[PDB]
Amino acid sequence: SLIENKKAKLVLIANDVDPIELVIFLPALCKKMGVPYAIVKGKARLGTLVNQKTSAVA
Amino acid sequence: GAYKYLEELQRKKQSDVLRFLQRVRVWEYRQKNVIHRASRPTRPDKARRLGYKAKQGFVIYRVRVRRGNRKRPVSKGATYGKPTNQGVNQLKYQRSLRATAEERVGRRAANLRVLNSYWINQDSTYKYFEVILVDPSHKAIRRDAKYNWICNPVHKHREARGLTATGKKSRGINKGHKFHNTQAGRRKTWKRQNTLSLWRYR
Amino acid sequence: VKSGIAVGLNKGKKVNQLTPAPKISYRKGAASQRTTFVRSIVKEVASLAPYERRLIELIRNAGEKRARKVAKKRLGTFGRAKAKVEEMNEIITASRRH
Amino acid sequence: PTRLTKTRKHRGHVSAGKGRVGKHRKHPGGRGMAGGLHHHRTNLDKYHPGYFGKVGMRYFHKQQAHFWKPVLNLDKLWTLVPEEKREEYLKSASKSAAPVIDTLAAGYGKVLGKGRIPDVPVIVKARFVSKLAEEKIKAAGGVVELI
Amino acid sequence: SRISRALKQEGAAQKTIVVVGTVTDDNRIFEFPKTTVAALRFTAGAKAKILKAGGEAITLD
Amino acid sequence: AISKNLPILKNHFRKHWQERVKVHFDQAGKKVSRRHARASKAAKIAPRPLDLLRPVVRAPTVKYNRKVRAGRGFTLAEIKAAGLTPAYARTIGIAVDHRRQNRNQEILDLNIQRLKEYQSKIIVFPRKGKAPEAEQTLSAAASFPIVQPVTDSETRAVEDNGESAYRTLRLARSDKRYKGIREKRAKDKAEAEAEKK
Repeated sequence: SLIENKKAKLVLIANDVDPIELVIFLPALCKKMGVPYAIVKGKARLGTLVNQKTSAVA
Repeated sequence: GAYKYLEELQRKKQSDVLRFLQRVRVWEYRQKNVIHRASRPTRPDKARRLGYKAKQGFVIYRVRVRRGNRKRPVSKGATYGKPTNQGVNQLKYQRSLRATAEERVGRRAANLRVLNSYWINQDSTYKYFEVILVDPSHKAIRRDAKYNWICNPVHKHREARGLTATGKKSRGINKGHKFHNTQAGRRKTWKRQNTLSLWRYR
Repeated sequence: VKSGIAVGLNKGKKVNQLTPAPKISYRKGAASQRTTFVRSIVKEVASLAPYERRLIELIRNAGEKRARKVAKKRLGTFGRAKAKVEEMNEIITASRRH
Repeated sequence: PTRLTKTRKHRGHVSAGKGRVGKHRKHPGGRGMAGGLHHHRTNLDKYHPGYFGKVGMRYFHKQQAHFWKPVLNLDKLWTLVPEEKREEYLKSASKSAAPVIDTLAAGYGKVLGKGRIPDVPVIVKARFVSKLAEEKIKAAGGVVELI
Repeated sequence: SRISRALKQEGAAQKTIVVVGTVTDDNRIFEFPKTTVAALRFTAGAKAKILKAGGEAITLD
Repeated sequence: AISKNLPILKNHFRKHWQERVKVHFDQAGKKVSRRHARASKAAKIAPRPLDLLRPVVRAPTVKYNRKVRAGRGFTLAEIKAAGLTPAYARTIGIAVDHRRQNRNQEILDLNIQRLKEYQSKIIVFPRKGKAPEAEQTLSAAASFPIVQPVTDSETRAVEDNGESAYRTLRLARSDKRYKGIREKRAKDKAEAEAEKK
């Protein structure tokens, strides 16, 4: 949604998501709404910065 | 909103990306058990529309069923009787494959209460169904009034009676003119209209 | 409008007709910003279907009559083959043409 | 009453009034309309005719309401006018003050002209009319309003 | 109504119409004439419709 | 089987009917239990009536349109005009029926007045404390009956203007058949080809 409203300055996307479709679009989305994104390793790693187990996005 | 994408993605099913993710998954499940526990629902949207919630007591169980018709068992094709019912082969079990999946996991996971199910994949051999199940024993459910209903005793094996969604279709329970012969219930309306009703004064 | 008799085209009894406000449901066939936009994202993913690809390659060739006669088979009603073969034309002419 | 029935009166007599050659076996002519085209055709060619085959077109989902139109004869017509308020009208309406007969409300469709009304004018209100029914009302003095 | 016809016969407008049966009311006629009628039973329609005229509903005794 | 000039009875007892025979001996004793449960409502409910106030509605069809009748509930038009909410209408015992719509000003007035006479004749008990009861009238339909509307004129003017009802109905019928062919017969001859000319 934050991307849908152009409000995101930068998005990060875990490359490991089991329902791969959960994410697939985000690149196409961030492209369409002019957000710079970067598919980054570990849904694990995003978890640690945000205090969850996983995180999928950030 | 992530869901409306996934919602409207999944509908593109012969799509280059989905066909890949299909063929890859129909391997994962082919190699796993026939009724094995899905750690999380692989159509999280589809799930959560069908009353899945990501909270304790809710579960998802994948399950596999054989595609194709029912064979009338009868030794050797010896049906015995009016050639009408010599039919062994092209014969079609009236409960869906969806339901049979819900039912098979029901008896496996007796403590759980099926809530709904949804289609994942299929192939030659099998349809695959993600079945969402819920634990009326468990408290998170029993307290919170949104789910609490499912804990009542009149939802013990909703799948078996055909109180699941698939069940109610297969029972032929819509409103309207296209569904007279079953509406309250097939064996009901019959047993209402195949009754002689006699008053005191006739 | 009602002709004021039992038999006819307009038929029957005269009344003070108007009006029921259009119940919210009736609508539905407004596409609405969201659905279009999401669908427009999920048109750039993940390509056409293999009949839809068979369609626009068949539309570039002997491209109508034959297209609808195929899309009736690879869909259901002729009524939806109209919609799809019409839709294909718009996928042909928007992206590839112009 | 069992006393009064004839089977009491038969008691003693061997055959219960069914005869002795003919026995009273169970279903000696088949059942319930059988051999209609075979060994009952005799009875089905007297006493019934029309009883085989399918004359005429079908009507799928024939609702029995489009086929409503219950008739009202002009003889009867006046009965729809109230019982007390009749004495008065039938002896002098004299145009422009006629007792309106709503046949529809009284549960009739077509007004349909069998008998012969008086010369007193009526103003009928009805969903249909026979050509003649109107003719008989117009010539009496009243009119058919349609609805 | 029928009774009325049997009066409108020639030289019988003053005769006492003996019915042996019910006399039923008939609203198809209007101007039912002033007359005596013996019947077994009248209906409350037809007893009144006779008596309204000035007539006389009689019984067979 | 079969017999003398005797009509063709169609009877349906070839299945095992004598299993599924239901004889309402209850009837008379059921009534009791209904009367008794209607009363037990009335005590449980207490001041209110057993019935919610229901609206007037014209029955469907050709066969019944002439009749008026009690429908389900009141519409979010008829309530809003009578000056309350459906949410609240339910609290005061007016049957709201969302799914009915309102294409007749002469039915609405029938209802809107009916709601206005109801909201009048009832009193509402304050939620806070005191409840000054004035007995219970057991039914709304008792106090608010469905009296059929007025298309009435005893005596009335007569105007024989030579329309000929038969001729009118006959004509109206004609037109309804031949509109379809005649509107195609406009496209033929008088349009398209004459438009080309």
